[PDB]
Parts: sequence; C-alpha cells; structure tokens
Amino acid sequence: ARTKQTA
Amino acid sequence: SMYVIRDEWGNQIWICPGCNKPDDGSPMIGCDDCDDWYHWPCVGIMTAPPEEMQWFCPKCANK
Ligand SMILES: [Zn+2]
Ligand SMILES: [Zn+2]
Repeated sequence: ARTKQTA
Repeated sequence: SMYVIRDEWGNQIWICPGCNKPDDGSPMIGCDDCDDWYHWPCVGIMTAPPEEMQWFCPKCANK
C-alpha cells in the first residue's frame, strides 16, 4: 500500500 | 468531494476524511481508487500492510 509518515 | 487545501504558502494540505483533521506527520495511507489519504487509526490500520497490497478506503471498498 501507499503510506507516508514524518517525524 | 474535496479534501485538499491550498494554503497561504502555496502548499497543499491533505485532510483525512475520517476525522476532518489534516495530515500532521503521523502515518497515513492512500486509497488506490479515489486517492484520498487517511490517518492509519481512522481506518483501523494498525501495522504497515505488505507493500504489494492495494488499500481501498471505506467509501471505495463498497463500490
Ligand atoms: Zn483521520
Ligand atoms: Zn477511496
């Protein structure tokens, strides 16, 4: 799946 | 529907249709049908799916 994340 | 906002800096902000709150850097997942982006908890995603798995949002899954 297409996922995203930013700390 | 429309869940993208063009902000005063010229950037795009994505809103999660589940909670109507923006992307805040926490994990999101994109619908492979309609291309909306949801926070993981808002759609019950609790661990990263396999990379090869397509994901469909609640609206699209029933279409
Ligand atoms: Zn949400
Ligand atoms: Zn969808």
